Amino acid sequence: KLPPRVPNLIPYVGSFVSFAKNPVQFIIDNSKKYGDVFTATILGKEMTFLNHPKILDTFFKATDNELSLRDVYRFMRPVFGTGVVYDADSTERMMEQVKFVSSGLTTARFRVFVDIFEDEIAHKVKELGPEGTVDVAELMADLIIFTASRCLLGDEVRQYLSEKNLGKLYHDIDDGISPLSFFYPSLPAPKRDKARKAVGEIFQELLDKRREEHKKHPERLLDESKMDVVDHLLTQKYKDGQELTDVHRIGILIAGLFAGQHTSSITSSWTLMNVISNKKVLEKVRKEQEEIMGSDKVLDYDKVMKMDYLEACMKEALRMYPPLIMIMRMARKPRECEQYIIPKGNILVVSPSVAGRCTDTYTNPDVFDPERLTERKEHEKFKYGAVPFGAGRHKCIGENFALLQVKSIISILLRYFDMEYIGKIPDPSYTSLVVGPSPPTRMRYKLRKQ
Ligand SMILES: CC[C@@H]([C@H](C)O)n1ncn(-c2ccc(N3CCN(c4ccc(OC[C@@H]5CO[C@@](Cn6cncn6)(c6ccc(F)cc6F)C5)cc4)CC3)cc2)c1=O
Ligand code: HEM
Ligand SMILES: [Ca+2]
Ligand SMILES: [Ca+2]
Repeated sequence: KLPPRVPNLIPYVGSFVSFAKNPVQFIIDNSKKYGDVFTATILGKEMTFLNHPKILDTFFKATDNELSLRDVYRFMRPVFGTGVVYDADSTERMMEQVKFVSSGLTTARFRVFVDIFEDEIAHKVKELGPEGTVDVAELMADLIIFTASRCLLGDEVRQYLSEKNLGKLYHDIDDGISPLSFFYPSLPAPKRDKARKAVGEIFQELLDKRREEHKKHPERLLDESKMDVVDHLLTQKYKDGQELTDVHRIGILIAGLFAGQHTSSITSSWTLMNVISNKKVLEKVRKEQEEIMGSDKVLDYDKVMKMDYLEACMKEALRMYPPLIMIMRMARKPRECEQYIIPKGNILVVSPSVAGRCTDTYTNPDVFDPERLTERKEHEKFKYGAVPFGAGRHKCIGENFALLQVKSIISILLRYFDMEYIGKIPDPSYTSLVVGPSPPTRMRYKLRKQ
């Protein structure tokens, strides 16, 4: 029959209050009370939490006409744009648009991306000086504004960042997104909308300029190392032959940038903080760096590909502090889950955060221990033991780019600086759509070469 329910505090509002304090502890506590599968009413939505790795196969492999992503993420429409990704006309159109972004994330582009990271960090160290203190979360966000933008859109974007305040516009859009919008997609957000329109105008101009650059220098279209997402959007069509609109191209780029920034800056923050705060982990990370770097003075792709221990450190931060804490779908048909049937219209929920603290999978889950993955392989105990990037048909298409960006940034920063974190590693703050550490996140730095 139906899964057990979390008793409602009030009708309609349901369990919103305990939920919004800490959605992760809400799921944990209620798992303990009600088991692997339970339902809560939350601001009018029937939400059915799936809380053990064991049962997740049917969730991750269902077709979009059974478990719809578009029904639950459509709320992002005022950020991304009408007709884009989860507001696309169909599952099919969404998948095609996602492929246009994946199409600028090639090996050839990754070799160039390393150079971009080196270049932006070198600019940034001029601000930072020989020593100081800096907020970790801000530093990473600031770096990734410039790196993600240039990686996805090309170098032509940088003059807008440097001269037309584009980075402030991003913040205006992105602080304009409340997680509450998931329940109330029509919440007014006029500052967000003003900024989104401004970025729209700038990106329209970037498209217009690229078009005539394609005329002046069509060889660009033949060089895989110089082809970016803007180039692919300007020269591709849907499979059925329908051309894209410039409004669709703008929205895809904004969606791509949004994806390319927040989850990465947050992950590089939690990763760096935990690395520099743990003497044994820092030793190993630096020993690995010194071996891979050898006599060379700058990074390249092949070097990053060898940073296995640093990668493990990132995965361990992803276990502990996954930035997307809830993966959702709407049930378009009733769904069997173990002994239960989950009603049509219910929203099924999987939490990477809950999974990462599951003590059936992880021993001492509150401890940052990259060796739990590299030596003890604790993630491998279940097919869905670790799902920070999703799984199945909708698994993150950005995973390798995020790995590259975060490993590269943390590698280059280490090369430049000794760094120590000030204070206790914070708790996550659940006030934002993409979850990051509670501010402030400060560290001291000092340059390693006079
Ligand atoms: C602050 C007021 C406060 C008051 C005081 O209570 N409050 N306090 C607490 N709560 C509260 C807390 C939690 C919630 N829930 C938490 C879960 N939320 C949620 C839903 C969907 C999300 O999906 C984002 C999609 C998936 O993938 C992305 C991202 N991405 C993928 N890779 C890289 N980036 C993506 C994909 C493709 C693209 F191309 C682009 C993209 F971006 C976008 C993320 C999060 C909603 C419900 C609700 C309310 C409050 O309301
Ligand atoms: C550490 C960084 C990141 C994490 C933790 C992350 C996590 C996720 C997760 C969980 C999903 C699955 C959402 C769902 O099934 O409901 C996802 C989907 C996606 N991510 Fe990421 N992501 C990261 C970086 C990126 C980057 C860099 C990009 C692009 C440049 C990107 C683009 C996407 C896209 C386009 C999807 C949609 C796939 C689909 O619906 O078919 N992500 N990511
Ligand atoms: Ca409650
Ligand atoms: Ca779960």
